[PDB]
Amino acid sequence: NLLYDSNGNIIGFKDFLTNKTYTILPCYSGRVSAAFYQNSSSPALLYRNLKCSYVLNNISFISQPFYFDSYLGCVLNAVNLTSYSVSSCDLRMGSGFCIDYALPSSGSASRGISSPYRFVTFEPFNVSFVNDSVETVGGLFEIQIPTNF
Amino acid sequence: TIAGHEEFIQTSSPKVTIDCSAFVCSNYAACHDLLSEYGTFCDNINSILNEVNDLLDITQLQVANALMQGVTLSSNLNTNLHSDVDNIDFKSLLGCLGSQCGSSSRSLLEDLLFNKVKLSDVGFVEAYNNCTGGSEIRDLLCVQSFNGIKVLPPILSETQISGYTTAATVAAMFPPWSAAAGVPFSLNVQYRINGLGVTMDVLNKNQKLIANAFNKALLSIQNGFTATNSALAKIQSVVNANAQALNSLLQQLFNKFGAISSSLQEILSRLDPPEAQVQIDRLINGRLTALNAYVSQQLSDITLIKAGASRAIEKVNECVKSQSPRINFCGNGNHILSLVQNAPYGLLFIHFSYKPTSFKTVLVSPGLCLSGDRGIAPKQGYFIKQNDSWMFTGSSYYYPEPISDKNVVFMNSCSVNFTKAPFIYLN
Amino acid sequence: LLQQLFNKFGAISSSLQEILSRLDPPEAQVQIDRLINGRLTALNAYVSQQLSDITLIKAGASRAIEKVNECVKSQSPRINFCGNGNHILSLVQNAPYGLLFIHFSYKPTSFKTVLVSPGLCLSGDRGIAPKQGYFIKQNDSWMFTGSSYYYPEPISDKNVVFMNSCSVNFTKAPFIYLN
Amino acid sequence: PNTGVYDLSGFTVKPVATVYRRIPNLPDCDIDNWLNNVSVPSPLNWERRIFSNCNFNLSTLLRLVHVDSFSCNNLDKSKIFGSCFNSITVDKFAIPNRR
Amino acid sequence: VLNRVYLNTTLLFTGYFPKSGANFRDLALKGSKYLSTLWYKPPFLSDFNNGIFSKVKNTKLYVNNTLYSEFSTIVIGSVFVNTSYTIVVQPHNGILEITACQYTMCEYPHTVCKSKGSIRNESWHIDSSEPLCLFKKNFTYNVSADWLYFHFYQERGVFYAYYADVGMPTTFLFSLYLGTILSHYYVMPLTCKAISSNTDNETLEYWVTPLSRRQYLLNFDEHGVITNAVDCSSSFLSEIQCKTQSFA
Ligand SMILES: *[C@@H]1O[C@H](CO)[C@@H](O[C@@H]2O[C@H](CO)[C@@H](O)[C@H](O)[C@H]2NC(C)=O)[C@H](O)[C@H]1NC(C)=O
Ligand SMILES: *[C@@H]1O[C@H](CO)[C@@H](O[C@@H]2O[C@H](CO)[C@@H](O)[C@H](O)[C@H]2NC(C)=O)[C@H](O)[C@H]1NC(C)=O
Ligand SMILES: *[C@@H]1O[C@H](CO)[C@@H](O[C@@H]2O[C@H](CO)[C@@H](O)[C@H](O)[C@H]2NC(C)=O)[C@H](O)[C@H]1NC(C)=O
Ligand SMILES: *[C@@H]1O[C@H](CO)[C@@H](O[C@@H]2O[C@H](CO)[C@@H](O)[C@H](O)[C@H]2NC(C)=O)[C@H](O)[C@H]1NC(C)=O
Ligand SMILES: *[C@@H]1O[C@H](CO)[C@@H](O)[C@H](O)[C@H]1NC(C)=O
Ligand SMILES: *[C@@H]1O[C@H](CO)[C@@H](O)[C@H](O)[C@H]1NC(C)=O
Ligand SMILES: *[C@@H]1O[C@H](CO)[C@@H](O)[C@H](O)[C@H]1NC(C)=O
Ligand SMILES: *[C@@H]1O[C@H](CO)[C@@H](O)[C@H](O)[C@H]1NC(C)=O
Ligand SMILES: *[C@@H]1O[C@H](CO)[C@@H](O)[C@H](O)[C@H]1NC(C)=O
Ligand SMILES: *[C@@H]1O[C@H](CO)[C@@H](O)[C@H](O)[C@H]1NC(C)=O
Ligand SMILES: *[C@@H]1O[C@H](CO)[C@@H](O)[C@H](O)[C@H]1NC(C)=O
Ligand SMILES: *[C@@H]1O[C@H](CO)[C@@H](O)[C@H](O)[C@H]1NC(C)=O
Ligand SMILES: *[C@@H]1O[C@H](CO)[C@@H](O)[C@H](O)[C@H]1NC(C)=O
Ligand SMILES: *[C@@H]1O[C@H](CO)[C@@H](O)[C@H](O)[C@H]1NC(C)=O
Ligand SMILES: *[C@@H]1O[C@H](CO)[C@@H](O)[C@H](O)[C@H]1NC(C)=O
Ligand SMILES: *[C@@H]1O[C@H](CO)[C@@H](O)[C@H](O)[C@H]1NC(C)=O
Ligand SMILES: *[C@@H]1O[C@H](CO)[C@@H](O)[C@H](O)[C@H]1NC(C)=O
Repeated sequence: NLLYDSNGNIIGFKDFLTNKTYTILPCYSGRVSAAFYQNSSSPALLYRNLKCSYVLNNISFISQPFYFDSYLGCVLNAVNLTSYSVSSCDLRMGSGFCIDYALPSSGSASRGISSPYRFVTFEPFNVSFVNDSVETVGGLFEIQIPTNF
Repeated sequence: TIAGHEEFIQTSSPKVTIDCSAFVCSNYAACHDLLSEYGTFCDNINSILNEVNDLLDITQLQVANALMQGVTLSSNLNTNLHSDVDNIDFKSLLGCLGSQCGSSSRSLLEDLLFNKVKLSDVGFVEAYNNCTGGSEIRDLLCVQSFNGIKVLPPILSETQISGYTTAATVAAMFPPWSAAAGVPFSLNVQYRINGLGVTMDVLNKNQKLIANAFNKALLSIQNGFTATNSALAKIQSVVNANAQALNSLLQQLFNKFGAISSSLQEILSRLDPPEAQVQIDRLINGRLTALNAYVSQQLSDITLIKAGASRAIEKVNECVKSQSPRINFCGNGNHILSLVQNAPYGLLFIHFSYKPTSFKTVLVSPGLCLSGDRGIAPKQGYFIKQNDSWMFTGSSYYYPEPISDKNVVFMNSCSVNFTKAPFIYLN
Repeated sequence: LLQQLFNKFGAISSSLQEILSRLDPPEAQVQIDRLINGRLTALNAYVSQQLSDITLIKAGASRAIEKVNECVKSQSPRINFCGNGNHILSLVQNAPYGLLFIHFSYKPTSFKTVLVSPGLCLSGDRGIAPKQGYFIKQNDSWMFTGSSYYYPEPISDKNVVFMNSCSVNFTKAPFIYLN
Repeated sequence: PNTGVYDLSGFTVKPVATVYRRIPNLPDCDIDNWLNNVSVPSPLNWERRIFSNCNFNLSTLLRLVHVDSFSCNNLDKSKIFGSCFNSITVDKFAIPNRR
Repeated sequence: VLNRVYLNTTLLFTGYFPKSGANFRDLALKGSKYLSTLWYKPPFLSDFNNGIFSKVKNTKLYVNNTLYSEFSTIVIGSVFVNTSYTIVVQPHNGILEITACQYTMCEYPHTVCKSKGSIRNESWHIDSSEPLCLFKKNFTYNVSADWLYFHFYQERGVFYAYYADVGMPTTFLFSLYLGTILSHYYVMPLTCKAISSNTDNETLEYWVTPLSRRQYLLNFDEHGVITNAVDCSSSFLSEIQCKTQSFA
């Protein structure tokens, strides 16, 4: 009536009174990554490798107006803005993603609520680009030579 | 002919993070209240591992800076149209480049590399996504992550590093030529083969042979990752060493260390609070000892990984992005050039080499004493006799040619064992 | 490391005065033994961390010795070793626990679009290639310019490398017989 | 505090329901009827009874016998009061007064 | 193991096992009419130290094209008198009668195949007084089985019996508290009539080997069946197999 593993823990059982067989899993255990910018009221929260249905039902019952799902997991109190990019970042989440902080300043504020944490893309390096052609312009190549230094 | 061989250098490792109180005293308030008397034991372990993972992020940024620094590309560059120069095919080496692609691809060399390694930086994310539910019944990584042991992603994606190596590879092929010394790729190949002692007449006459030798060398690279490639073995030893150490750390949660049980549930359902503490204290001491030893081993292995990353940055700067006058640094002598590719936890380098196939036995002289008591010595070559006349030959390809001022170095006197030659006032 | 003298390590206190004047000599040994094992474990962990920091500091010191010998005291024919390319020289200064290097680079400030050839085919089917520069075509006449500055100058023997054949994509120019 | 990323053990999960399974209308073990018996063995021929697949409780037993002393070992008395066991083996004999 | 299931795993388990590379002994005797006194001697009367593993050949006789299962009966005890308890395991063509009583055992006991009876009657005891029995039970096995396996061991006053008829690993049959230590066993000679070489060419087999407490590595497939086993201290390859916890 018991199913063990080789380390010696019970992972399943067959019921005596109903003959219904079950597998047991541990309850979910983890920590939360908090991206905190200075002088603000609350962090932005990342639950790694969790869908937001699981988070909003089975973990966190306090209300969260800003939430979305992402490649890293469930992101609370942040805005999905991954089309935007940034070259420097001090809140780096992993796999080429970042958290930016932008206040709704008094020139362009909104009276409705907003999340000042954005979930953006991190790209630290680049190439310089030139407009010239990669093929021969009639036998010759087009290059850019400095005239002053 | 032209030979070609591959080389893996490790520049990173999986970034382990450990929840120390959920490893030691998982869920039980008796254990947590006993553990609070060891002071700052879990804070020290968390700070050491955060320091290790910060060093890992710094070396990944140094590698990407070395790959990207100084390269200038044309804005009209589109690797769907341009993947070929001077009869040499680069299509299996390039990812995707251009303003109309979507920068989320690797080359097929990197596809073949990342499809024999399960636990790369994307295999950990997709294995951890399947722990709420098991997705079959159970898996060792989820048993580790429910006990406070988890691998975190690197700060840059592997498709980002694939874009960096694609930019580095295409800066050698197109007309700024910012990594082929400012000249086109086949011309650069010719000047490096000339720099070992092969004359230019041979290299202009055998240009298509050189291009097909390069194509064959690349294709023989491409069908080689087959269960005895030492680069694939060296890559998989990284992943196997990480999985072995994490499983050995998880096996410490089932030792007794001289207590009555390894389980905290079995001790707190059999004994009173004054006597359960004596048993819990032994488990706490054993598990803190095991965490201490794991952190010491991680601290020793980060130094080896930093040494490897410095060696790879030096190889990128002096074998791929330029060509150094250091003999025997990359390759083995008769080295021509290198290319670079993204690999799991490091880089793959492709070194191309000049290689002789047939030989001839020649009699040679190292110096000629001419009349006027002058001497000449040959300049990367030897002097030979052909039809009783002295001639020059280069040292790496047998081809007689007339003695000239571009062949020799002159001296106002001559050595004692220089061969006497009064017949020379030649070209 | 100083804050480990205030941990109890599962004993009753962290003060040896609070154990020697409160318990029995057969009984104080049990508590003093726990304090000893805790403090010795903490000392071993500190000594392991220092023995690992000294290897990273030695790797940095070997690299600084290299930059003193090959960028400051002389100049190697390497590229991208000191600085970041286009590098002229370096100077060195003392700093707390180390050295400060000052690197100097050539920096272009304005640019020009030119059309270049990578080598020329001359009469007699000879070839010339440019020696750190390009062949440009000014006033329907082939001249040489250097790579990192724009200055058209004549073609000579201190300007080109010679070869007794030409490549298949060298530009045909039979009207050239300069110095 | 400063800008940065932190790993927090926040409030994550609670156990909500319980599950409780037993097998019903099992007999009584009748430990006291064997303990409080007229025929009492000697220490030289001590006796044993095995009890399994039945119910018991320690309140009725420890008030239906004339309890002089009761002390457990590698156990605790409050840890019996809801537990199940695979079997219970009870052995008995009458004491020589000096020994 | 008791009520546990293990699935696709190796297991390091220490139990009451035979030593790998040791020696069985076929102890089944047989006689048509006569019985020698050498059959009841310490060559055949062995020791019960911790227990025995036994491998039994179920012979399948035919009377009127009717299949009769048969093998020998085993008797465990210390002095085999009526002031001491003896255990007797005896088959009855699909019924295994196991008793543990205070018997009055004969000097030269034997059993008799009841299909084709012998010259002598079956007489391993004579007990007119119906003696004290701590245990008496009947179990049923497979009549169409070719091999039956038994573990009989003792520990801390208790006697444990395991058996199998389908497959090689055994399952738990019973236990019995004794308070004493069993020291000897015996396999009885089966005085039959027609089983011999001159008749239909059948044989009696009862292979016995001792048991001890030792560690094995066991292999469990997707049905929870023990497919493979290795004694960890039998050779050097077995040391490597138990040190790697691996069969390859
Ligand atoms: C679960 O399965 C077992 C199968 O044995 C059922 O137990 C049997 O119930 C019948 C009731 O008439 C008894 O005669 C048998 O002796 C029982 N078998 C055993 C091994 O005890 C049991 O009833 C099933 N439960 C349900 C809810 O169907
Ligand atoms: C006390 O023990 C005696 C035996 O020592 C019990 O007597 C047994 O009673 C049962 C049921 O009546 C009989 O089946 C046994 O044969 C009796 N044994 C003997 C040796 O005669 C007696 O029942 C026990 N007392 C109580 C209250 O149960
Ligand atoms: C402990 O067990 C005893 C059994 O000996 C329980 O007593 C029984 O209680 C039921 C309920 O009325 C009666 O029908 C039985 O006749 C009782 N048996 C005896 C021998 O008196 C007792 O209830 C249990 N204690 C608790 C707290 O549940
Ligand atoms: C076990 O089975 C055997 C055989 O089926 C039973 O022995 C029979 O017992 C009856 C009544 O005592 C006799 O009439 C038969 O002659 C016996 N047959 C043999 C072959 O001896 C025995 O009674 C059973 N025992 C139990 C406890 O069930
Ligand atoms: C930022 O900090 C200053 C002082 O530290 C404080 O006056 C100000 O209100 C803070 N900003 C917000 C949005 O709270
Ligand atoms: C999550 O919560 C919902 C609603 O409370 C419930 O129906 C569901 O079964 C829960 N799932 C888990 C895995 O706890
Ligand atoms: C997040 O935003 C990107 C574009 O910014 C969009 O393509 C993606 O579907 C969004 N994902 C979610 C879960 O909202
Ligand atoms: C390229 O990188 C530089 C680095 O500072 C950055 O300023 C610039 O915005 C980047 N351009 C694009 C198009 O990403
Ligand atoms: C640069 O390219 C654009 C194409 O987007 C073209 O319109 C423009 O004329 C080009 N400029 C120069 C200076 O070539
Ligand atoms: C070069 O630049 C400097 C400052 O930008 C300027 O003063 C000078 O005139 C320039 N020289 C030429 C030749 O354009
Ligand atoms: C030479 O130029 C032609 C035309 O541009 C091109 O097709 C060919 O590939 C080139 N070959 C080499 C070796 O440069
Ligand atoms: C994760 O689960 C999906 C199904 O939800 C499955 O297709 C995929 O193979 C699993 N990945 C791993 C690494 O087990
Ligand atoms: C049985 O165990 C092996 C060993 O890991 C495994 O490869 C196989 O998938 C398992 N069988 C099933 C049905 O999971
Ligand atoms: C077998 O059949 C014969 C008659 O052909 C009969 O005499 C004999 O008793 C039978 N055997 C049994 C065991 O009934
Ligand atoms: C076997 O038992 C029967 C029944 O009492 C008896 O008649 C016969 O003589 C016995 N056999 C011997 C050899 O005594
Ligand atoms: C066990 O008995 C059943 C039916 O009696 C039969 O189908 C099966 O083959 C038997 N197994 C063995 C090993 O004799
Ligand atoms: C029994 O074995 C003997 C031994 O040689 C043989 O001669 C005889 O034919 C066999 N009989 C049968 C029925 O198999």
